Order: sequence, then C-alpha cells, then structure tokens
Amino acid sequence: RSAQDERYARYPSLAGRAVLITGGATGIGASFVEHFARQGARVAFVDLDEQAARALAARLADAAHEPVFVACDLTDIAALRGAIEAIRARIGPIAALVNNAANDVRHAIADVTPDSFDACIAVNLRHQFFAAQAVIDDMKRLGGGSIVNLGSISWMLKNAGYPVYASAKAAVQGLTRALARELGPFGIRVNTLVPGWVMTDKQRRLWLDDAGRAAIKAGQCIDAELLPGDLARMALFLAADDSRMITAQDVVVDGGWA
Amino acid sequence: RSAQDERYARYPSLAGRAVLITGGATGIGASFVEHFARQGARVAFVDLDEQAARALAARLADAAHEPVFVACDLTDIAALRGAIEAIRARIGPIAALVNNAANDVRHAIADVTPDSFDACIAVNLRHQFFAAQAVIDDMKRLGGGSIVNLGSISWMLKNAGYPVYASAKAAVQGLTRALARELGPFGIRVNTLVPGWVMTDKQRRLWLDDAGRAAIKAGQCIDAELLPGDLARMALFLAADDSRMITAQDVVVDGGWA
Ligand SMILES: NC(=O)C1=CN([C@@H]2O[C@H](COP(=O)(O)OP(=O)(O)OC[C@H]3O[C@@H](n4cnc5c(N)ncnc54)[C@H](O)[C@@H]3O)[C@@H](O)[C@H]2O)C=CC1
Ligand SMILES: NC(=O)C1=CN([C@@H]2O[C@H](COP(=O)(O)OP(=O)(O)OC[C@H]3O[C@@H](n4cnc5c(N)ncnc54)[C@H](O)[C@@H]3O)[C@@H](O)[C@H]2O)C=CC1
Repeated sequence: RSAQDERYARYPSLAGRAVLITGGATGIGASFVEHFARQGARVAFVDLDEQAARALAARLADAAHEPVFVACDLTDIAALRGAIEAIRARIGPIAALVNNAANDVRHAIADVTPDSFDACIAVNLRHQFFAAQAVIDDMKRLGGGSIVNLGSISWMLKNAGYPVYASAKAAVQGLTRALARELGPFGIRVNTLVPGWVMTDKQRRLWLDDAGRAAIKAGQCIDAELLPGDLARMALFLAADDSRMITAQDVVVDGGWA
Repeated sequence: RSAQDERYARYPSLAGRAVLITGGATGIGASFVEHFARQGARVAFVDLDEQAARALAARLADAAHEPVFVACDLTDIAALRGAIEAIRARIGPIAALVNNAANDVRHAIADVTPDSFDACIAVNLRHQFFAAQAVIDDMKRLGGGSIVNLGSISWMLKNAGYPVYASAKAAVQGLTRALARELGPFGIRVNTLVPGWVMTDKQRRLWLDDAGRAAIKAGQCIDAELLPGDLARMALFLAADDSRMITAQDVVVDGGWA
C-alpha cells in the first residue's frame, strides 16, 4: 500500500505524535489516517460513517498505535467539542489537526434556501474553525503545533454547480491566514492544503468517466492520476517538524491544473 | 548541523540520485548541497566562489558521495553549458536541478543602463532557463525529474531598491509555469521555491540590523529566524518521489510574511 511504500519519506518527529483528523473514515481523510498511523503517530479521527471507520481502524491495528475513532456529526458543534475532549482523554494533547471533512453536493443558484446555505457552510467551513478552536490550548502548551485546513481548486477553476460550496472553500483561505497570524506567536502553523481532482474510491466508482479523464488530461500539466497518497504525504510534511516555518500558505497538490 | 538532525525526514528516493545545484557554494545554495549530500544524493554544483566551494565539498567529503564542483560564471551561457557537461560526464544524467544562483545588488531606477539591466537578468533569470534547457533530455530519458527554480518574496512585498531584480524574480513564475506545461507530459515537475528573508551568513553580516529585525517580526507570522535548512528541506521534498504530482507551484517558505 502507498502509505507503506519504502520509496517515500519517513518523518521521525511524527512517531508518537498526537494527530486528529476530521472526516477520516473514507476518501482522502482515510488516506490521512493510514499515512499518519504508518508513520507511528497516535491518530484519532471523527466521522459519521461508522462502518467504514471501524474497518479502517481495524486495518490499522498493527500500527504502533491503533487509530482511535469517535463518531460525530461535525455540523453539531457541541458534539464536535465532546468528541474532541473524548479523543484528548485517549491520545493526549493534540499536536496536529487535519480539518478534512466536507460535502460538495451540487446545487443550482435558484434552489438554495437559507437553511441549505447554512448547512453547506456548516459542513464545509464552520467545523474547521471550531475544531481548531478546541485544540489551540493543547498546541500552545506543547510549544507549537500544525493545523492543516482542506481547501479546493473548485473555486480557483470557477466551477459551476455549487456556489455555496465554492464560497465555503474560498473562505478557508481567510480562516487559515487569520489563524496563522494569531497563532504563529505560539509556534502554531496554519496552512491550507488544496487538492486537485483526487481519485478516491468514491470518485472512481461514481464520477470518473471518459469525459472526466479527458478533462483531467487537458487541465493537469502531468498526465497521471492524482491519488489520495499524493495529498497524504504533503500533510505528513506539513504536520512534521520539517515544515516549522511554513505557515499561512495555500499548498496545492493538483498535477498543475489550477 | 541541521542537515544531519535526526528529527528530520530521510527521503529514500534521493539515495544515489544525481542532483545539480547552481550557486551552491554559499548561502542557501550551500545548504541545498549539504542537505542533498546528507540524504545520500550524488550532488554536483557550480559557482564563481571557488574557495568557498572547495571548502564546502571537502567538508562534505564524508557523505555517501563527495559533491562534485565545477567553477563557472553563469552569466556566460557557453561556460554554464560546459560546466553542466563536465558534471554529466562525472555523475551521469541529471535527475533533479535546483536553479539557485542570484545577485540582489541594489540599484536606483535612474542608474540602470542597458548593460546593467542585461547583467541583472543574466545573473538572476537567464541561467535558470538555460540550465533547465540543458537537463531536459536527461530527465526525459530517465522517465521524469524535478526542476526547482528559486523565486523571491521581494517583489511580492513590493520592495523598493532593486526594480530589475524584482522583475527577474517575478519572471521565474512564468518560466516555471511554461516549463511545467511543456515538460509535464514527460514526468518532469517544475516548481518555484520562494524563500522569505533567510538568515544566511551574508544576510547577517550585510543586511540585518535593528530595522530589519523589526520588519521581520511584524511581517512574519512566526517570530523566529528563517534558516537555510527551512528552504533546503522543502527542496528535498520537491526533488524526492514524494512530490510526484506537485508542479507549476509557488512554494513559499517564509514564516507567513508574503
Ligand atoms: N477530487 C477530490 O476528492 C477533492 C477533495 N477536496 C477536499 O479534500 C477533502 C476530502 O475530499 P473527499 O475525500 O473527496 O471527500 P468525501 O466526501 O469523499 O469524504 C468526506 C469524509 O468526511 C465525512 N463527512 C461528511 N460530512 C460529515 C459530517 N457532518 N460529519 C462528520 N463527517 C462527515 C464523510 O463521511 C467522509 O468520510 C475535502 O475537504 C474536499 O473538499 C477538494 C478538491 C478535490
Ligand atoms: N537569502 C534570502 O533572504 C532570500 C533568497 N532568495 C533567493 O534564494 C536564492 C539563494 O539566495 P542567497 O543564498 O541569499 O544568495 P547569495 O547571493 O548569498 O549566494 C548566491 C550564490 O550563487 C553564486 N553566484 C552569484 N552570481 C553568480 C554567477 N554569475 N555565477 C556563478 N555563481 C554565482 C554566488 O557565488 C553564491 O554562492 C536566490 O535565488 C535568491 O534570489 C529570495 C528571497 C530572500
């Protein structure tokens, strides 16, 4: 598996490091969970998909630390805070946070309601703020930390089909930069990690067809598949000591598309 | 030494890899040489500064491969190509290129002449194109490669004091993006690596005073010194297999300033 490929880096500073990943049960989040666990980190993740989450954690029980799973709905901030506190009691103070969960469900401009606007913000942006809010004091006490906010090239390409989603993901830029200014005095880096079109299992099974492949080939500079591992490795570097002075950045891993 | 600090990553794919660095005798270039040497790469570098270059190579003579040095003035394209060919004859096809050499000497708008304009472009931009031109066939034949072009945050901050330098450094964006598009079909990544104000020896002795220290602290999000190793570790990642789908980027390592 890509997270155990011997050609790729090993990051000694991740061993035993407490790492929290949201939306970790499937897709890129699952790749984050697997990569960090195989680096020796003490992983925990939250998600609504319990069956996928339990199977992921069981796959990774031979890691140095079996990943901790707590189920919660990230649109419920009280539940999110309760889950993080429960996680802290099991893995100790949080040293790295990957704000990954999202929902890119399509919506036409004419159909958006105030409630559906709010739901999109809640699932794509709001939880990134409150997850970070809940971990700052741990990272301050540790003498530093790393927060990785998942962005998107969707709004950079000016994709139609989901204008509130594009707004929510562009908003991550402002979130990252505002947190980076305030938290940098404490050794806390905050960065936006921006994926291109990643071939998650869901994207392969539901959305990749001939026109998709042709769009990828014309857009990307490199005619190859962007994989979850390409994003996971970048997150490892951003959470490791190796990137101590990288903060407030939009770190794009997309084959040269956007 | 930062390049041998056990807390940082080891990149297995760099072992034995032929890596060429321009302006590698001092400052950040020397840190590039040192880092790639300590990762086990087969390093070669060019520079005008022969005394510093021989000392740097001799000091790294206990690495897996002693870095190869060939002297040249990179503003002379024939000398640059000949130096690269001398290097190829010793370490074989080039797998990775770090285009680092530069000269940021200050100049009043009113004092620039046609010749002084051309020399600024020659030492700051032109050699990046031609060193890239001289390694592309190697990278094609190897099935891929990585070209790292050194940019600057100076033009991003709109610094006064050296307008042709600022032009040359902004020009690296177009160079990187144009090559990335043309060379991506061959598995060649091209990225701009953008340092902040890095505390090289030359920067401390010549440019860092109380004024500079105040600007750094107000500008950077993280109130700590940016060091050459911060940039070198990013270059290691960009040249290693771990960054196979990162191309056409402006990779900024600057403590959150620009
Ligand atoms: N081609 C791609 O996959 C793209 C990825 N991104 C971003 O990368 C990150 C992950 O991408 P994907 O894996 O493709 O997303 P995905 O939709 O396939 O998976 C999201 C995961 O978060 C969980 N999730 C969704 N809503 C939740 C909620 N209220 N509460 C708890 N968990 C919830 C989900 O169960 C899921 O496991 C996202 O932030 C996405 O916006 C953006 C650019 C392209
Ligand atoms: N150190 C900093 O604060 C910043 C660095 N940069 C960029 O990072 C890269 C390295 O920066 P520094 O180490 O500070 O530069 P530097 O001026 O201290 O060293 C440049 C090295 O290249 C060699 N060099 C200069 N002209 C040459 C020529 N015709 N022929 C052969 N060799 C030549 C020099 O001998 C030197 O060893 C540069 O491309 C620079 O523009 C940009 C942002 C700030």
